[PDB]
Amino acid sequence: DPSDRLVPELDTIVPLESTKAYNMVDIIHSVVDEREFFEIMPNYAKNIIVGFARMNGRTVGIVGNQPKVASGCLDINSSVKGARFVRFCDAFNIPLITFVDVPGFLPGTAQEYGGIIRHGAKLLYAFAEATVPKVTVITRKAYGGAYYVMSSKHLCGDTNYAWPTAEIAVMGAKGAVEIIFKGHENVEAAQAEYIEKFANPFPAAVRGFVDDIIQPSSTRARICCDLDVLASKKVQRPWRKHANIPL
Amino acid sequence: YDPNEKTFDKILVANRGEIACRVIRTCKKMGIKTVAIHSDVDASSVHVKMADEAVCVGPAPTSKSYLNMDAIMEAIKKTRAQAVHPGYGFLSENKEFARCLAAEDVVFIGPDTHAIQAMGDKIESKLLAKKAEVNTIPGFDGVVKDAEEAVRIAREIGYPVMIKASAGGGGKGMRIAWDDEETRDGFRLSSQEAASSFGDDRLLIEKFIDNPRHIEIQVLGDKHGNALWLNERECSIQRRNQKVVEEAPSIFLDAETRRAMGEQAVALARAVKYSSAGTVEFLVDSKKNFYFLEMNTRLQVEHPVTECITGLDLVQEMIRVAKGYPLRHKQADIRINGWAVECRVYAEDPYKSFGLPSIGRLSQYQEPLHLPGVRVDSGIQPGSDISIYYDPMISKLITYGSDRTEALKRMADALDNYVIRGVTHNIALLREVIINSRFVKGDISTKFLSDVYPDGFKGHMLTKSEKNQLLAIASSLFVAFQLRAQHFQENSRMPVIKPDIANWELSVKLHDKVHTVVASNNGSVFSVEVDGSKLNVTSTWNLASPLLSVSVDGTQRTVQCLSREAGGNMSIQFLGTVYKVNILTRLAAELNKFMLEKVTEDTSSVLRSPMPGVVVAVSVKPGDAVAEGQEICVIEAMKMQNSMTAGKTGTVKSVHCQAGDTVGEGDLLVELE
Amino acid sequence: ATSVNERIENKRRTALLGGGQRRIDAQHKRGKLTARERISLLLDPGSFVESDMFVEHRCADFGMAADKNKFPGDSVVTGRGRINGRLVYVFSQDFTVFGGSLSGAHAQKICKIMDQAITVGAPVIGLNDSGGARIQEGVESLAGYADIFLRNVTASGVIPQISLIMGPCAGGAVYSPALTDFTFMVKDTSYLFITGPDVVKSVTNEDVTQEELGGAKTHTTMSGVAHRAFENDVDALCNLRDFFNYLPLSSQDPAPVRECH
Ligand SMILES: CCC(=O)SCCNC(=O)CCNC(=O)[C@H](O)C(C)(C)COP(=O)(O)OP(=O)(O)OC[C@H]1O[C@@H](n2cnc3c(N)ncnc32)[C@H](O)[C@@H]1OP(=O)(O)O
Ligand SMILES: Nc1ncnc2c1ncn2[C@@H]1O[C@H](COP(=O)(O)OP(=O)(O)OP(=O)(O)O)[C@@H](O)[C@H]1O
Ligand SMILES: *C(=O)CCCC[C@@H]1SC[C@@H]2NC(=O)N[C@@H]21
Ligand SMILES: [Mg+2]
Repeated sequence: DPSDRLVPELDTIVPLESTKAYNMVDIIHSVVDEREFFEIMPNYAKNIIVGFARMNGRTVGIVGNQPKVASGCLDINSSVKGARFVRFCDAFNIPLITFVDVPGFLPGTAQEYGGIIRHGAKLLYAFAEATVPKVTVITRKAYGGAYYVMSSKHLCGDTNYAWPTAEIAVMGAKGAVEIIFKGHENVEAAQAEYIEKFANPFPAAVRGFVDDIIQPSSTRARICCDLDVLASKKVQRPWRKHANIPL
Repeated sequence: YDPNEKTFDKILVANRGEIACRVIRTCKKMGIKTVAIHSDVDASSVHVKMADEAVCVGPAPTSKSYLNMDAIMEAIKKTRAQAVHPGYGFLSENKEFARCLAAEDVVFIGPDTHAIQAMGDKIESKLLAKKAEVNTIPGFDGVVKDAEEAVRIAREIGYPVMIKASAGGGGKGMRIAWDDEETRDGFRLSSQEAASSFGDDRLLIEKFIDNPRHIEIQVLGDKHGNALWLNERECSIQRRNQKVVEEAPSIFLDAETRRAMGEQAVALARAVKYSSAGTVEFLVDSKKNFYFLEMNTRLQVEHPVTECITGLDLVQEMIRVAKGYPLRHKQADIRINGWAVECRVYAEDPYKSFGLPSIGRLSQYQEPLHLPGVRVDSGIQPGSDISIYYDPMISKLITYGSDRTEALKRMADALDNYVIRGVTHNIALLREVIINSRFVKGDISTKFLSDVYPDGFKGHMLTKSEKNQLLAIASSLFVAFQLRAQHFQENSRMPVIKPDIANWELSVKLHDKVHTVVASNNGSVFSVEVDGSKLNVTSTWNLASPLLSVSVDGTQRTVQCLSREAGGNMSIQFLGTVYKVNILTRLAAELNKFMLEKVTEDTSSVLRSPMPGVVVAVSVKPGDAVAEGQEICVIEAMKMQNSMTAGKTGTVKSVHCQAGDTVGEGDLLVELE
Repeated sequence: ATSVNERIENKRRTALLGGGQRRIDAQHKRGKLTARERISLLLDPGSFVESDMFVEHRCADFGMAADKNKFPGDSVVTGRGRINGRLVYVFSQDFTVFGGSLSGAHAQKICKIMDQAITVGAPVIGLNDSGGARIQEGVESLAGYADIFLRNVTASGVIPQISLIMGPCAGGAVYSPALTDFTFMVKDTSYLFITGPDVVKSVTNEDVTQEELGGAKTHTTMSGVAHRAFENDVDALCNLRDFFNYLPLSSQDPAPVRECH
C-alpha cells in the first residue's frame, strides 16, 4: 500500500451545510492502510471513535468525533473512552491521529451533575500529556473548549491541518454577534460581516494555529510523511514520581 | 476535427452526466467555449469542472433545476451563448423550450419542432409511416375508446395483442394481452394507469410480434434534404423494456435486409424532413420481417457503439449540421469496420427484479482504460454519490475489435478489471450475458433475460474446474495474508523466530459445502491440493491493490477481495460474481465443531433520542413498512439534525412523537414491529 | 516637566482601582471583595511582590483600541508572596475589568507566574472569578486557555496547585480548577458550569438557575468537583492559609515536619 496514495473520494464527503451529517469512519477507512481499522468500544459512547490502524506499516491510534451520533458533541462517556485510549497509546510509543469535528460539550443538568468538568479534564489532560507524535486534521467544526480539548497545537501538538470546510470559532457566529454587538442589535449586517471573516479557517491560519489548509485528497499522503519525520521525536519534562490525573 | 471552419463560439449543454461530459469533450476537440448547467447537489460533478464555466440552475430535484425553462433562458442570456445541446431526455422533446428558444437568435441543435410534434404521439407516427409506405405492425387505426371496441378489434387484429398508451415512454404503458377478457381488463387498467402516469388517455392497440429482435438504424439528416443511414444496431437485451446490452453489427441481419431497412429509414426521414441525428427502431421477426416502432427524435443513448464501427463523431456532425453546412460524407462512404459491443453499467442490484435502483456514495472507482480496445463514457468520479433525483446509472462501457469473439473477450476482461466500491452494480449480469452460450451463438430475442433466468438472477454457476480454481485462489490468499502477518522489522532486543511451517491444512466452507485444502508455499508459487486435485497458483501477491491477477494452471484470472475478517470470512469477486468463503485451519475447524449456534432475534423495535431536542420533522406514520438505512424521525438538536434510522426492516407500529415536539434523552419516539 | 513620571503614577492609580469605582462599589454590594483585597488577606502582610502590573491587552477589534477599553493590569493581579514564611505564587482575577474575561495579556501573566513557580519549585494558588473569555479578541483567547491548561498538566505532580472559586466561572474557565490538585468554593457567590442556564433552556428545555446548576452546594454535595465550601471570602482565605501550611512546596521536598507539644 503506497504511502502517496490519493484519496479524491474525501474531496466532497463533508456536506455543504453544517446542518447535515457524515460518517467519520468513512474518512478513517479512506486514509488508513488497506482500509483495515480495528475499532475499540464500537458500541459504547458512539459520538467518539477510537481504534488501531496502520500507516505505512506502522501502528497508529485513531481518535475522532462522530457527527452522526449525538452531533459529535463531547460528554462524560466519550471523554472517558478517549482519555484512556490516548494514555495507553502514549505509554507504549504509538502515534496518535485525530479528526476534529465537534460543536462543543453536551449541555444539561445531567452532564453537570455527573461531573462533566472532571471527565473533560481527563480528556484534555490525556492529550496534553502525550509525548508520542500527534497529527490533527480539522474537518468541519471546532468551537469552544472542544477546539483545544481535541489535540490542538497549543497542547504541544506536532502538525495540524484544516480542510477547506473547517470552521474554527470561539463560539457560534450568531451568539458571538449578539454578545459583541449587543447595543448594535443589527445582526442583519453584523452577522454578514462576521461570517465573512470568522466563518472560515483563516483566523487560526494567520495566527499560525494550523500549519496549512490542505486539500482532503492529499490527507493520507501528508500524514504518512509526517509520521516518517516524527519517528525520532523526543521531549523532556520535569521529573516527578507520577502526576495527578483528575480521575 | 478541422478548426479552420467557423462554428458556434459558445454552446450550453442542457443535461447532466455522461452525455454532458461527452458533449464537453467533443466541443473542446473542435474549439468551442462550453457552458454546463448544474443543480446545487451536482455543483462538483465531472461535467461542471470539465466545462469552461458553469451556471447553477436551482435546487436538487430535476423538476425544478434542469426542467426549469426560465433558469435555462436566463443562463443563456447571461453567458452570451450561441447554441444549445439537450443531449438526450429532459427538454430534448420540449416544444415549449424549442419555441421560447427560437424566440431569440440562439438555435436548437436538433430536429425541427415539426418532427418533434409528429413523432411525440404514437398514432400519428403510425399513420405517417403508413403514408410513408413502410412496413408497420398490423394494428387498429385510431384510438380505442371502449373495452367492447377493444375486444371487437382484437377479434381480427390477432390473439397476441399488445396495448400501448399513446405518447409517453420509458417502458411504461405497454402490456401484452391474450384473451378478450384480457383485452377488456387490460384496456381499463391501461386507461387508469395512462391517466395517472401519462395523462394522455389515448391508447394504441396493435399486434404483438412474438420473439422479435429490436434492431435500430442510426440516421443523420441535414438541412439540405439528405438522409444517411449509419448501418444498424441491436438492442435485444432488454430489462423492463429498457436496453442494457447492445451490439452494433447485428449477426441475424444480412446485407440485403440492411440496405432495405436503411432505404426505408432514409425515405421516412425525408418524408418527416428530419435535419439532425436520430434513430429508427424496428422489430425483426424470425422471417426477417421488420415493422416501424418509433423514430427517436434526439441523440440516441446507444450512439457511441456505431461510432466504433464507423468512425464519425455524431455530436460533431450534429453541430456542423446545426450550423448549416452540407454533409461531408456520402452513403457509399458508410461501411462496417470491425465489431463493437457495449453495456450500460447501472447502480442497481441485479439479484432483485433484474436490477432495482440503489443509492450510496462511491468510495472507490476505477475504470479499465489501460485495457486494449475499451472506451468508457461516465460522468462518475470517486466521491460521486448516487441519488434518487436522477437516473441510477454509473457508466457505459464499449469494446471494439476485429470480430465478435475478440470484442466479447475484451468486454469480459474490462468487466473483470472494473472497480466500483460503495454501491451495488450489475456487473455480474453483464458478464454472464456476454459469456452466455446462447449470446455467443447468436440466438437472442427480447425475452433473453426472462427465459434464460426464469426464476431470477442467481449468479455464475461455476463448474468443477472453476470451483477448484476459486478454492485454490482463496487458500493461497489466506496463506499469503498469514505470511505477510509474520513479517516484522528487526527488533535487536527480542529477535523474532519465524515459524517453519511447510504445509497449511485448511478447511474452506463455500456456499454450504466444506473442502479440505493442503497449501504449500515456495517463493511466489502455491501448490494447492483441493480434494486430491493439484493446482499451482502464481502471482505477485500484492495484498493492497484492489485488483489481483493470478495464474492458476496457466489460466490467468483477475479477482478482487472486497472483504476480509480475522474470523475467516472473505468476500471475493471471481468471474464477476461475489462469493463468500470461510477459511479456517484444521484444528480451528475441529474446535469450531463444538461451538453452538447463536440465535439472532434482537428487538430493533424501540427508538431512542440521542439527546433532548426538538424533532424537526417526522417522515413516518404508524403502519409504514421501512427497511434499514431509511431515516425514521429527524431530530434537530443544537444547530444539527440527526436522521436516525431503523435497525431492521419492520413496519412502523407507532410514532409516539410528532413534528415540532421537544423531548429529552432516551424518550419513547418510535416503536417498530 | 517630564510626563513620564506623572503617567507612571496615573497608570499605578488606575491599576489599583481596577476598571472603575462604581464597579468596585457594585462588587462590594454583592458581598464580594476585590482581587487586591483577596491577595492582601491571603499573603503575609508586606510580602506581596506584584508582576506585570502595566501589561495591557493588544486587541484592536470592535472598538477595543479605544482608551475607554484600555485598563492597566488587564483584569488579573499576579505575583508572589509568603504564607507563614513559605514562598507561594498567586494570581487573582479581577471581575471589575470586562467581567474578568480572559485575553492574551491575562493568559500571558498567568503563564509567566506558573513558569516562575515551576522554575523555583513553589506552589500556585489561583483565585478564579471570570465571566468567561473575551470574545471580541477571538480565537487567540482560546489559545490563552490552552496555554494555561498545558502548564497545569506539566506542573501536575511537580508543584501543588490550589484553586479557589470566588465568583462566576463559565465556558473554558472550568478546566483549570479541574486540572489542579484541590478546588475550594465560596457559598452563594461562586458558580462552575460549562454552559449557562439560558443555553440549557434553549437546548435541553429545562429552566434552572445558576445556584442549582453550578453552585457551591451542587459541586460539593452531588458533583464531586469541589473539595470544600466556605461561608464567605474572609473565612475561605483563612482556611486556605490553614490548608496551605500542610503541603510541601515541591515533590522534591519531604513532608513538612513542625514542632509538636
Ligand atoms: C448562542 C447563545 C449565546 O451566545 S449564550 C453563551 C455566550 N453568551 C453569554 O452571555 C456568556 C457570557 N455571559 C455570562 O453571563 C457568563 O457566562 C457568566 C459566567 C454567567 C457571568 O455571570 P454574571 O455575574 O451574571 O455576569 P453579568 O451578566 O451580570 O455581566 C457582568 C459583566 O460580566 C461581563 N462578562 C461575562 N462574561 C463575559 C465574556 N465571556 N466576555 C466578555 N464579557 C463578559 C459582561 O460583559 C458584563 O459586563 P458589564 O459589567 O455588564 O459591563
Ligand atoms: N408491437 C410490439 N410488439 C412486440 N414488442 C413490442 C411492441 N412494441 C413494443 N415492444 C417491446 O417494447 C420495447 C419498448 O418499446 P418502446 O420503444 O415503444 O418503448 P419506450 O419506453 O417508448 O422507448 P424509448 O425510450 O425508445 O422511447 C421494445 O424494445 C420491444 O421489446
Ligand atoms: C451551538 O449552539 C453550541 C451551543 C453550546 C455551547 C458550547 S458548549 C461548550 C462551549 N462552551 C461555551 O460557552 N459554548 C460552547
Ligand atoms: Mg421506444
